Amino acid sequence: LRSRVTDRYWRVQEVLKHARHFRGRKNRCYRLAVRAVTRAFVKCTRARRLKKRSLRTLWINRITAASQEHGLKYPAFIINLIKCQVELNRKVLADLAIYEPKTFKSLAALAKRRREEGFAAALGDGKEPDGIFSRVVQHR
Amino acid sequence: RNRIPGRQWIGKHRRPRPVSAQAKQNMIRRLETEAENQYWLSR
Amino acid sequence: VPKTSLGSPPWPDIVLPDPVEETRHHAEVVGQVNELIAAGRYGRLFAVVHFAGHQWKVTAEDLILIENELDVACGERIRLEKVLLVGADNFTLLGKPLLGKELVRVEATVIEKTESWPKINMKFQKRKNYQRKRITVNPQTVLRINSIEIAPCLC
Amino acid sequence: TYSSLPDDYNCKVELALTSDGRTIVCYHPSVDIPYEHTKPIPRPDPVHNIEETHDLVLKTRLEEKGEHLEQGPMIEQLSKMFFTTKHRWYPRGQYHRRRRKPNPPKDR
Amino acid sequence: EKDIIKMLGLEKAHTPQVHKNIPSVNAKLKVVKHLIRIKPLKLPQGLPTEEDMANTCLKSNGELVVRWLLN
Amino acid sequence: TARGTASRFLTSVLHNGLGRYVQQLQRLSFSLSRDAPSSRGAREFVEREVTDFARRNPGVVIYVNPRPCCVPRVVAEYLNGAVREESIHCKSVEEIAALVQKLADQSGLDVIRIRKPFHTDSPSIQGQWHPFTNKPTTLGGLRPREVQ
Amino acid sequence: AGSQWRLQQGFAANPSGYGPLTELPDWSYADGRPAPPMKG
Amino acid sequence: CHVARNLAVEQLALSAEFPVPPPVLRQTFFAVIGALLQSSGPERTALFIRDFLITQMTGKELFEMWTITNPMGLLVEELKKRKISAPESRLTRQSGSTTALPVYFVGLYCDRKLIAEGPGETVLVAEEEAARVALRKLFGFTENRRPWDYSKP
Amino acid sequence: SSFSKAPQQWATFARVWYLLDGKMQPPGKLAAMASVKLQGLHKPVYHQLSDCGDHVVIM
Ligand SMILES: [Mg+2]
Ligand SMILES: [Mg+2]
Ligand SMILES: [Mg+2]
Ligand SMILES: [Mg+2]
Repeated sequence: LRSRVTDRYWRVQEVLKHARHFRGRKNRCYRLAVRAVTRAFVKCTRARRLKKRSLRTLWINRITAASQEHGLKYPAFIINLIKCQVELNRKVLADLAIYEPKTFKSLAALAKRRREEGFAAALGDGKEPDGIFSRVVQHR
Repeated sequence: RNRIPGRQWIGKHRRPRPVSAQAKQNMIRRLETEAENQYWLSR
Repeated sequence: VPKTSLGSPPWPDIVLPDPVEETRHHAEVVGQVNELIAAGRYGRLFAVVHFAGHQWKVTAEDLILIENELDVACGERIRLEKVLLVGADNFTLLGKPLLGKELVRVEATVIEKTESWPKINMKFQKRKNYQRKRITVNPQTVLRINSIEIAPCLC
Repeated sequence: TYSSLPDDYNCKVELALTSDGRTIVCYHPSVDIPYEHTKPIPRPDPVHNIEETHDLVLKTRLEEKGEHLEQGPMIEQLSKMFFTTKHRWYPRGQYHRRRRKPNPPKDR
Repeated sequence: EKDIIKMLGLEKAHTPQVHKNIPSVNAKLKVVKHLIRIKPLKLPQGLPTEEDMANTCLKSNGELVVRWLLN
Repeated sequence: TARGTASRFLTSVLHNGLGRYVQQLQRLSFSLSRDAPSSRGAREFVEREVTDFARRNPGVVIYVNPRPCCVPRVVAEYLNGAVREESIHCKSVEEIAALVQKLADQSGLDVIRIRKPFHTDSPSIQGQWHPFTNKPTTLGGLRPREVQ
Repeated sequence: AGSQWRLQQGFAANPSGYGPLTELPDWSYADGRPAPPMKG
Repeated sequence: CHVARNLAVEQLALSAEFPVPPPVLRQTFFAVIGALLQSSGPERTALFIRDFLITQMTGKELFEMWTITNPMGLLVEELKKRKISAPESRLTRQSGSTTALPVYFVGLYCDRKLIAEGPGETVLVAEEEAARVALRKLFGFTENRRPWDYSKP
Repeated sequence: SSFSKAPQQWATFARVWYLLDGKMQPPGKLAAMASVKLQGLHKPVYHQLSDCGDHVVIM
């Protein structure tokens, strides 16, 4: 019983269909395409992991730009927005920076007011004075 | 021009990399945590 | 009084208003925004809402794609409860950390309950004869945000 | 009157905290550019190719302007004009011209 | 140290575990005290009864609230 | 691979769900066999759950064709004109039901990489950022080193 | 970031810890009937 | 034709030359509309119209479908109607004037009060855009306007 | 806000010319802001693939 492979055409096409957009003999020759496609998939996974970091870095850079446009630094902006219990991630903050300049300016003003309140509190060292925006609201 | 003989962090002559204030602060924080741990493990 | 380079801090002195006057001004501003909301002088509203682990900035007649399946049928309406932020051309309400359900209401209809494109996940190790190829198909949902209403109940 | 940020650039922020304390409101009316902060529109209209003898030739004297340079000087002029480098204006080969998407997707 | 951390139920990181204050477990906690953070379990509202088991939570400061998110 | 395959943006057919929701599945054609062992699941589905599905979804025309075939198939035709052919070869009745429900919930668009998980028409409420939105105007509109 | 401030105030170091942003149901039907509970 | 081809009216329309040219498709769609009007009520037919034709205006602009030619003329006519004297064009902001790609902002002031502002590559284009923005603000067809009401009255 | 598509795009991606006095100023502290404005890291619409870059004139 001599058994030979008859679907080698499709076995080769299933790999060559992922290399048609390559350059050189990697898009034609099978021996060179199996290696180029495996590296393509490994890079696809590594970049699926790295895309989140790249987009977070882009959002952070855009937030730094939109904050320095208001004369405020990014760490101060972020920490003083957190201290007001405003839980908006960097993606939403960048969306606001791009498409909502008034909302972002109000957020930056709130952050600056909270920073000034914290500075005044740390300078006075008085427990009875409490800022208006420095009040902490518990869960209801 | 300034070569490091042999490997970078193996031989008798290594890279003179110094300790930074960040690492000092991290070690001090870990030490504080461990001191609180050994206090809570006392009684 | 001597004036040197380090005799004074290198930042402008900040003066915060009186707490009583600040509370009065806050009451005035809240009343003004409440009158605006009651009169309905806001044109279009956007809302940052928390849903399915993510935060979405959505407006009326919007489309969003959630990467997981929901326990609803197509064409059904849904009230999104976690609204973090509402905004218009003239005013803006921020939650601490969320808004009130009686204050804002965001509604969205489920359009399409489909599957994502095949995502390839390959692991490979040099000269260890280790390759592993998997294909992921993620179930996804499409939501059309229809309306974002706001009530003048704002103290 | 008090404000964290100056109200001169496009909006007047007024922050407030609700009496309940669980909500922050911010009224930001837009800011219009005052008339004293603008300048009139400059109008430049001059026809020096007009002749008192033949207006039909005067009209062509302003339309017969032509100039042709080589690839090198043309690319240098384009680079000086658009404040870029010379390498962008050089053509590309068939391999790159054939692999451009004919119908790219469009949003909005 | 690996075996002590495994028998202490601390395989997963950043997840709190409740243990006794007896010398038997204090010995192992002293052995691996450089890998763990130890706090006292505070009970501001008492021990959770059988009708409050499903409505409890452990706050970040180390207290175990008995009535968590009522209604 | 995103660079190897095509792509598209998150869109809806005819602004679906905006005014009213319209089921995009137009017709569903099952082609099966009456004696082939591979069409057993399709036969049991046609016996049991095809009438309940037809009653739950009255907007889709269901055709059933018993014919001498070796591979049972289901062809979904959508309102945009898209044709999706799936194979129900050697599948349980529950798998047939799940596949048909997925085909009914789907919108008929191409299953490719969606660029953005969102789609906003005119997201520039209250304005859009330009380099002049946060800069103060000077008295007379004068340049930095311009003398009037 | 800001985890130390949250720890001082009593909330979780991560906003995804037992806060109302994650404990409450994120959606419900338009008629008001409750939604099925979340697996998490 | 887009709405009909997506609602599968072309597949049900009985007509030769299967492409069903735009006139025949319009005839068939509006015949279906008339059949719905004769069967159900005018309120339900109006709801159908609002759900299948007004939705096609989503994301679209006013002038994209109006296609006027003299925005400044139309604006001064509307202002004469509203009892306003005339808008004055003032160059508000500009970045570059000798470069190849300048940008200008032109504002329209009625009684020294800004009513609208528009950007452009040239001063004339900026003035035309400012006129279009003022026209949109006067007519109420703005971007931040109230979205269409899709409900059941 | 209610601009047309092309003028809105132009206004968003327009180039800006900044001036910078360098008299009695450190070259590195000048170059920091110069490079920021050159790359376009001062725009919330910034992206590495976009051509967002402003002109800087240092005197
Ligand atoms: Mg992950
Ligand atoms: Mg060496
Ligand atoms: Mg060495
Ligand atoms: Mg999990």
